[PDB]
Amino acid sequence: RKLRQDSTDRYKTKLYLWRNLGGLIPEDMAISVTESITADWKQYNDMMSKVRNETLDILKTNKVATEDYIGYIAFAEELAHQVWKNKNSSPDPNTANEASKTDLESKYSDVYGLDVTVLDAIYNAVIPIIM
Amino acid sequence: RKLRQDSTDRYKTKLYLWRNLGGLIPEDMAISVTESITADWKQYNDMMSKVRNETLDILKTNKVATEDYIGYIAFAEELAHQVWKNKNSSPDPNTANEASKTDLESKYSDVYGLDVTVLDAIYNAVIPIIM
Amino acid sequence: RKLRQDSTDRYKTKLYLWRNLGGLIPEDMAISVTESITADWKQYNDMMSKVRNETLDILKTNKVATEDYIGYIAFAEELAHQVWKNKNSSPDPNTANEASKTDLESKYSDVYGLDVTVLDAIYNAVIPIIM
Amino acid sequence: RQDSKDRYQYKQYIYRSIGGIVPPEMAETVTANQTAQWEAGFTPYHKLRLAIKEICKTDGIPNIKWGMYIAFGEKLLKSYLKMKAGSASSDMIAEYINNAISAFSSRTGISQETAQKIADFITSNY
Amino acid sequence: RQDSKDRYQYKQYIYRSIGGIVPPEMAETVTANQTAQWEAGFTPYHKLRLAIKEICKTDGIPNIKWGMYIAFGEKLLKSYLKMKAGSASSDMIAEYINNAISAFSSRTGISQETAQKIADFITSNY
Amino acid sequence: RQDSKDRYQYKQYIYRSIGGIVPPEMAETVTANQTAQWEAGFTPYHKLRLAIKEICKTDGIPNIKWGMYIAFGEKLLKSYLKMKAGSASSDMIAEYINNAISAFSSRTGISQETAQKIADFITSNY
Amino acid sequence: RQDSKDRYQYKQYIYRSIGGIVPPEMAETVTANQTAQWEAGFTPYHKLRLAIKEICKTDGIPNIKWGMYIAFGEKLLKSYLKMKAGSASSDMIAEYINNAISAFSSRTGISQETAQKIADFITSNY
Amino acid sequence: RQDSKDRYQYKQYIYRSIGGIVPPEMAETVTANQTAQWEAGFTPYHKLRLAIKEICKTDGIPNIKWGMYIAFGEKLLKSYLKMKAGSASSDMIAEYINNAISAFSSRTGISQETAQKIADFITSNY
Amino acid sequence: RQDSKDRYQYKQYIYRSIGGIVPPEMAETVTANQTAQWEAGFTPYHKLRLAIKEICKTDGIPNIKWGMYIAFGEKLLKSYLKMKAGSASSDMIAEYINNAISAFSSRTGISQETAQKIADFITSNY
Amino acid sequence: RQDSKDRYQYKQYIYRSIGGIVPPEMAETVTANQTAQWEAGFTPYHKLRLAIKEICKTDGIPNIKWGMYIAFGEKLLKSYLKMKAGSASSDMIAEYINNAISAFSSRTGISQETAQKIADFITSNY
Amino acid sequence: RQDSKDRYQYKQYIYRSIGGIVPPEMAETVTANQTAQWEAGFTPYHKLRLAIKEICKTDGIPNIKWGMYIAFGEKLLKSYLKMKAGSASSDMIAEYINNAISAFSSRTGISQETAQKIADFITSNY
Amino acid sequence: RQDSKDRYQYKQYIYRSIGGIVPPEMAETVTANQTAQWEAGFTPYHKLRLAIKEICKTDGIPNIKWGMYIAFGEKLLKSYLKMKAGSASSDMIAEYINNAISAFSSRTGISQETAQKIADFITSNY
Amino acid sequence: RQDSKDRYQYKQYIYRSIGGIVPPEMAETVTANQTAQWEAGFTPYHKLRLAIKEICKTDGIPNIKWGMYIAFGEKLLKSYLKMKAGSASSDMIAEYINNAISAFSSRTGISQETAQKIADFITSNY
Amino acid sequence: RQDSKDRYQYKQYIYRSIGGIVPPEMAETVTANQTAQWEAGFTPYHKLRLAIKEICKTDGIPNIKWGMYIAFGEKLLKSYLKMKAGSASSDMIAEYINNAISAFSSRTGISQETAQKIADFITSNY
DNA sequence: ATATATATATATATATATATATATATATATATATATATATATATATATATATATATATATATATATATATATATATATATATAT
DNA sequence: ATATATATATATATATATATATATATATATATATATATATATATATATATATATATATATATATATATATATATATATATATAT
Repeated sequence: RKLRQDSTDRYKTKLYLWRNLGGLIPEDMAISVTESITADWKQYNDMMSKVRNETLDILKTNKVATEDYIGYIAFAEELAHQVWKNKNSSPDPNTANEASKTDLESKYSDVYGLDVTVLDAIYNAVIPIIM
Repeated sequence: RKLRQDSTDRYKTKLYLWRNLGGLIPEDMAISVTESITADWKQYNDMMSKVRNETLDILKTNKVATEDYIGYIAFAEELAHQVWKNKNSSPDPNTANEASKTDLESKYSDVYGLDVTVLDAIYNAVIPIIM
Repeated sequence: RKLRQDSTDRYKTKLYLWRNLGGLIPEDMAISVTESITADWKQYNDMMSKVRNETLDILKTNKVATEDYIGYIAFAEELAHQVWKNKNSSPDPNTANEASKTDLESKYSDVYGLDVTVLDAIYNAVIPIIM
Repeated sequence: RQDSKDRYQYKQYIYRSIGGIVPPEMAETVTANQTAQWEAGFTPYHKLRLAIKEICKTDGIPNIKWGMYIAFGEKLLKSYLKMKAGSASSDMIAEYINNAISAFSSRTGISQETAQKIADFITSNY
Repeated sequence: RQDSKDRYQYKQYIYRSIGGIVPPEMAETVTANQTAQWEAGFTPYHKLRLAIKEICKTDGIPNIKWGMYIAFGEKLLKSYLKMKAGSASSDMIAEYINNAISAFSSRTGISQETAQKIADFITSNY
Repeated sequence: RQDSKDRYQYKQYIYRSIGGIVPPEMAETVTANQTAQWEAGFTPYHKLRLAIKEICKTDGIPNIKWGMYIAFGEKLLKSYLKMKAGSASSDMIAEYINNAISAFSSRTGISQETAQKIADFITSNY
Repeated sequence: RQDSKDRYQYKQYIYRSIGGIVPPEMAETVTANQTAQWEAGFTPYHKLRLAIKEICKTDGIPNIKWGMYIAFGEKLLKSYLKMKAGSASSDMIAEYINNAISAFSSRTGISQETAQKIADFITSNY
Repeated sequence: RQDSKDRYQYKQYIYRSIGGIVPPEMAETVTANQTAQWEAGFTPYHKLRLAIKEICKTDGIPNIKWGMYIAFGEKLLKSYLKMKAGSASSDMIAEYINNAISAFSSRTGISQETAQKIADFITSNY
Repeated sequence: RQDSKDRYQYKQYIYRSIGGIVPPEMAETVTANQTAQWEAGFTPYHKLRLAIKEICKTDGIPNIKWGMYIAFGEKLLKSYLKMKAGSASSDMIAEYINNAISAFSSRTGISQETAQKIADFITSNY
Repeated sequence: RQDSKDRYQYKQYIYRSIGGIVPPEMAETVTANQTAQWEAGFTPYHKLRLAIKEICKTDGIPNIKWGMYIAFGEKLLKSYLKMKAGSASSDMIAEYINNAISAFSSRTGISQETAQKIADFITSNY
Repeated sequence: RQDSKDRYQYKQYIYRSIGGIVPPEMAETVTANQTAQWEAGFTPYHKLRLAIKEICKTDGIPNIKWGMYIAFGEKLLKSYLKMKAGSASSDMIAEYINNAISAFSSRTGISQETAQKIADFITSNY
Repeated sequence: RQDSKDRYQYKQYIYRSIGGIVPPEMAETVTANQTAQWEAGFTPYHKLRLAIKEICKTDGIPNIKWGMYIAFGEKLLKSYLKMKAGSASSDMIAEYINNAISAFSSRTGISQETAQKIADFITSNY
Repeated sequence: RQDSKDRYQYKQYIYRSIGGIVPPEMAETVTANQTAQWEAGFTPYHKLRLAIKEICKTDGIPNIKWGMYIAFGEKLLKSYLKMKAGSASSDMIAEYINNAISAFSSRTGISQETAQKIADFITSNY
Repeated sequence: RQDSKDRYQYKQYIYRSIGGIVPPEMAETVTANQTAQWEAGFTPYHKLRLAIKEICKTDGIPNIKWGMYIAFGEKLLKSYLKMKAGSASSDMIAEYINNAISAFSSRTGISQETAQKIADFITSNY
């Protein structure tokens, strides 16, 4: 809970202070901050949690060490974002192509392997990624 | 919502601060800002959204890539403004002529094509452009 | 609305600041400014709007292009002021004479034509010009 | 008084308008510049007014009417400056004079003969 | 007036926009820099406007129409600056002129003959 | 504008972010330092974008596509910077290009021939 | 970025922690002192991390594993600092390595051969 | 860290204890004075602790036992300070050592041989 | 500690007693004055106590008995101060000593020989 | 103590009596004035009391009787101040002394010889 | 006391009468003004009373009778102030004195000779 | 009195009407606005009334009749304001005057000659 | 009056409707928001009414008929706003006019010629 | 109106529901929270309704049928939200559409062609 | 011209409390710092690797406001200067 | 009372430019905050185990000192209130 939820107030803390130190109006700040913390928390956790959760569970299932998750998670999100990019901007054939071609691209990193190909297939089929 | 609505408060933030740093009266500023944020938000989103929305939907319908919308949107508004200019300043025959001649003018850019001619016809027939 | 009304606060803004930067008393300034913004807004818009409105409507009726209004408006006010000048300082025969002679004078500019003669006749008959 | 007091105080005026919040490298430098423009901008009309004074003495005509000899002259000079944009000054000049003279009760208030003399003196100012 | 008052006050403007909360080593230094950009950025269009004024006098054509001779010229210069990105200026030029001229009632309001002359004068500005 | 306005105002930005509660020996000194990093950090990508502009003019290809020529170039430079950690750049380069080119509709939107040219120009940036 | 931004902002951090209630002769002076300790305290580990980066490139081994090459190295340096209290470093070193290497799945995750190389590189840091 | 952070923050502590109601001419001046006493008062024991650390390394004896080597040393120093009131230190010293050593399980927990060495090292501190 | 902490905090004490309702021109000024009186008033007895400490070490006599050597000394000094009003100190001195010594169990608790020595040391304080 | 503590605190007293409802321009200014009157008004009697103390030591007479030497002296000084209104001080003086001395058990309680000496010392105070 | 305490406290009095509901710009400003009137209004009678005191000493006459020398003097001064309205002071003066003196038992109670002297001293006050 | 007391108290009136339940940001701000409207709205009629006063003195006619000169004038001004909606003021004016004058006993009560003069003076107010 | 009194009091109205039970952070904030909507919502119809007033003066037609010129105009504007949902405004417009005009005795009461002019003026409002 | 009035008053609603018995730290804080949920919860359906409005205009189809285009859309969105629990959305989607379309007289009332278009637009909302 | 209270200060002479400081000798808490040895949070910085916001800058391309400057052409105020 | 000029602000009509803010579409960079995964470091707080030190408060035993209040006995003084 606290590690995903409390971020609302911690983020809020700064966003208010950032503006407060500008001599801005307490009310306008409270409003601007409220919108900021909402956009931040909502958009971030919604998109991230869906990918991160699937990513974490799959990688754990596949006996991925905790030090390995970073690669697959950093890819998980990057890839997941490219999935949206294509769902939004490209023909379905290009979404499918790009997913496969990106899996290939990911080979630039030592991280890339079956784990990645599995994960991306899931993202494409499962997660309504924000981007 | 947030990406078109919250602009009211962000714009407000500066307009107040701009004046606040001049040592001006809090009340006069709040009033001047209120009028400014209203004029800004109202005029901008009303005119822009009508064009941008029609522009976005038409271009998407016509299989326009996301990197292509800029050209058609930059034209969408420029053209839409010229449409008002003519509705306001010129005879109906000149509004029609200018619309066609501008479509031709737009050829200066690699962007121009059927998409533009379709879009302008819509603006002329549909949108009460502010200018 | 905003383009004729908000001028009260924008004008107010400076008039206060002009004095504020002199180290003057906040109360005296607020008072002096209030009187200034009133005189400015009231006198200006009352006289100007009556002429400008009649001028705008007549010129539009007569198929005057938007780039042409400047000439007729700049004359509209200049002439309208001369109308007051005469109503105040000269015999009725001189008011009538001057109006006609000024229409002739206006020939110094490429602008002058029927539009001007029509407009001045209206100002003389219709508008209680401030000067 | 008008030989020097104008530039001295006019500069002071602007300094006040600029405000005590503006650093002196801007406050004075802007002031001095704007004043120089005042001096140059003002002079042309000042010269006319001084010339007009002498014309009336020369003619032996009323002092009160200076309000109009001046107004008349100043209005025309504005017109002559505009002629540098309008061109065809020969026609613009005639038109300005046409009403400036004809509308006696409001544009002259002074004999048309002397009003024209002023129109001629002003013309010579380019 | 326009010979110096612009840079003097424009700097003052920015100082005000920057705000009294910003230390002078930033307030003035930023101001001066931004002003220099104003001077350089502004001039190209200023030159056109001044040239246009003279063209109309030369041609012996209406002053009121400067609103459009200027608008026309300024619009085209923006286009000419864009051509430094677009390339193939020969075609871009023709296209800008095509509508700038053809849409008489809204893009010119001025004789196409004189509008083209302006298009040519503007072209020479690169 | 981009020749100087960036460092001048960017510094102002940070000053604002730091806040009026922080003593000037920290507020300005931190600001200046962070800005210097902006200048150095920014430039590499700025150079690419400017180079890309010229390439398209040279090739005689669409301006709109700069959105992607730029995106493509910028993405690859990020990749080239990462290669300084990854090593075996020969393979990383090929892989980045493989998808950057192949996923035409979303990674290029531009001819693969010109996309590759950009990939080559970017490569030369180390 | 890491070349200067750290000390600049880290000082800002402390200032905030100290609080606006504390007079500047204490707020800044304490801040500066604590920062200097950060710089000195931090560097030793920073050097290891940078060295590790180069070792992996040299070896031609995975970037992801830096999470552990770093963790491994950093853990050992802490141990080496402790050895300055423990003495008999020869034995302490062996013991730290014994588990740091042997518990592959949780202390290394990296080839024991490369893990040992890091253990050796770290050892050289005293 | 202990090279400077102590006096810097310790002063901050006192400032807090004094309270925001006390004028700065008292708040800081008292703080600085009390801190100076901390530095002087603290050092003697700090020196012992540092010396003890080195003794154990020299002897090649357990780190954990520092809890007692320190406790033992610190207790005795307190006793040595008291001896400056008691006089006849020769006898007081023997008595403090008698139990400090004899009550092994609660006053030493460390070899009597090493405990005595510490008693001797502490004695040298006067 | 007693070398400076007394005046520093004692002033703080009074400030508190005066109250936050009293303007600083009174709060601090009164505080400082009263403290100066504390320093001067206190010292005479402080000197005795310090002297007594040394006397007992010199004699080689019990530390616990300081409670009385001090009480005895302090009582007598009060008496010696009173003698500056009473006069005939020779007789007052004898009388104070008579009971201060004779009532062994309650006025001395210490050898009469050492009690007298203290009476003599105190006498020398005037 | 009496060398300064009086004026310092006496001022504090009045401040309290004036009340927290009274603006500081009145509270402190009135306080300071009234205190100055205390100092001046008080001193004359203070001088007598101090003189009396010395007289008794000089004479070699009882300390307890100061209650009356003081009362006697203070009463007479009040009388001497009144004499500045009454005139004929020679007679007023004699009369005050007549009873001040004669009513031994209630006005003196002290030898008439020493009481008169005080009457004489007080007389010298004008 | 009467040298300053009057104006200091009298102001305090009025402040109290004005009330805590009245803003300080009125409370103090009114107070100060009214006090100034007290000082000026009071003084004339104060001077008489002080003069009377000296007259009685000069004459060598009773202190108790000051109650009447004062009453007599004060009454007459009121009369002398009224004479500045009545005119013909020579007659008003005589009439005031006529009864002020003649009604011995209630208007004087003092020798008519000394009462007249006071009447004369008061007269000199205008 | 009428030079300032009106706006001062009129504002007070509204404040009362608004009520003590309405927050001051509304109570005063509304008050001030409404008052400004009073000042502007009132003045036009005030000017007439003042002018009328002078006309009657000029004519040398009865003061009592001001009740009607005023009523007459005020009624007509209302009519003149309405004419800005009605247009064809020439006819509206005549009609208002027709009855305003003709119904002597109830609309004038004043000589038709002077009533017309007022009608003319009012007309000049637009 | 209508230049400002509306927003000032309208806000007051809502405050009353909200009720004294609602905390000011809601009472005023809601009030201000709702008022802003009043201003924006109201204006479009206000503009029509003002325009209509001028049209009737221009035409030289009856003031009483404003009740219908206004009703007619306002009804149509509502219709024009609805057209932004209905689309095919060309047909909706014709239909609204068809009855708005044809039902003379209840929808116009005004000449169909002038009613249509209003329909046209209203149309221009979008 | 719907741009802001909703959150402003909706908060007021809850405040009323909470009751005047609940302390403001709960009444307002709960209100604000619940409102935020209203805004977020409401928006998704609001977006659909607005989109539907535009679709009908685009298609050129009846306004009345919005009752069903909306009902249809809103029902499906509820279904799409449920699909995030049900999974296998491909089948759930088909089934919802199957009846939503097929039961024309009660689930559509609108052309199946346009109903499907809405089903597709709603689908895109995830 | 004198007194009765109350609050403050003082003189002679002493005490009971309370709050502060100190001496001898020691302790229980609490807050700060430190030693040995390690950890849980929180805030800051960093490394490897990536992202969501927000604020700033930039590239391509364009716009709506607001504040400043300018061109053509003219005016209403306000502040300064000038002529009679 | 009439008319200029220099600047300052707002308008009328159209169009630029410099900056300031927000948008449209995609992608960087510098910083600011939060996350994902593991591990450091500097400081801030709390713990675990024992023992110091500096200050802050209370106590155990006795005795001072500086101030603050009240008393005991008599008498002043400065102010504050009431009386004769």
